[PDB]
Formats: sequence, C-alpha cells, structure tokens
Amino acid sequence: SGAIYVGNYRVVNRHLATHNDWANLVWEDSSRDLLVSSTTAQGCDTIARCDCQTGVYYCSSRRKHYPVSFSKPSLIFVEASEYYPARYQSHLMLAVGHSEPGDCGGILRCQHGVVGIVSTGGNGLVGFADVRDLLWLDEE
Ligand SMILES: Cn1nc(C(=O)NCCc2cocn2)c2ccccc2c1=O
Ligand SMILES: [Zn+2]
Repeated sequence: SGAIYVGNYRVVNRHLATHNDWANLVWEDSSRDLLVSSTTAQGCDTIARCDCQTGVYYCSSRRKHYPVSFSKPSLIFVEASEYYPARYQSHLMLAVGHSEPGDCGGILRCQHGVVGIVSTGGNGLVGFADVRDLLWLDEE
C-alpha cells in the first residue's frame, strides 16, 4: 500500500483505490494503474519535474529503502496479475530490485521529489508508475 499527497490531491494505484477515492475521483487511467482523488486537507509531498534516472524507493516486503537506476517511462507488456489481465502498461519505469504485490504504493523519489509509485513486478524487476508528467497536480 501507499499514496502521494500533493495539494488537495491523493494519488494511489488504481487497483487499490477505495470507494471514497472513486466517489471523489479527479482522474484515472487503467493503462497506467493510476487514480487521483480530491482531499479536504492539504498534502505535503512535492512532485519531481525532471528526467532523473536514479533515486530511492521504499520496499515494504524488506522494510528497506533501496537506491536504484531506472528506465525512462515506456509502454511495456505486463503479465496477468490478480488485478489486471495481461496487457501493455504505459508510463512505466523499471529497475533491478525486489518487489512483491503488496509493495504497490511504495514511493520512488529523486533529489527533486516524488517520481512515481510501485505498480508492477516480475523477472527480478520492479516497475513504477510515473507521475512527473501530471503537471496539473502542482496547481488548480
Ligand atoms: C509490485 N508488484 N506488483 C505486482 C502486481 O500484482 N501488481 C498489480 C497491479 C498490476 C499492474 O499490472 C499488472 N498488475 C506483482 C505481480 C507479480 C509478481 C510481483 C509483483 C510485484 O512485485
Ligand atoms: Zn529528479
């Protein structure tokens, strides 16, 4: 699990969104595994606006924060899971590292702020849904 809180927005994995998140929906994209909902309280996170390829992510199945190199966001084939059939997932960044399904929501960050959240895994690679192109998260 995990979320990003920026301004009056909550960013979560689409597959883990709650009924309140759907009732207060702002934007969602199934092909990205992302959902943003509105909040009453202001958040404290900053979204990175950069093209960094190194940062650190939180891995709950290890209780550890790992420094990693990751690929730029791309369209990649992802095998079927408990939440989606096999399909192409867009805006997905990959790194060599450990992850398990319950690690989804773990934040990847660079020196500029939040890069994305854990979304996929397999083949010894952890995939992260990019949020740096969602410029509207910084305003209203
Ligand atoms: C972070 N992580 N997640 C998943 C997963 O089930 N993601 C659900 C969301 C999803 C996106 O595209 C397909 N399913 C997974 C699946 C098998 C093996 C490892 C992992 C893993 O490390
Ligand atoms: Zn950066």
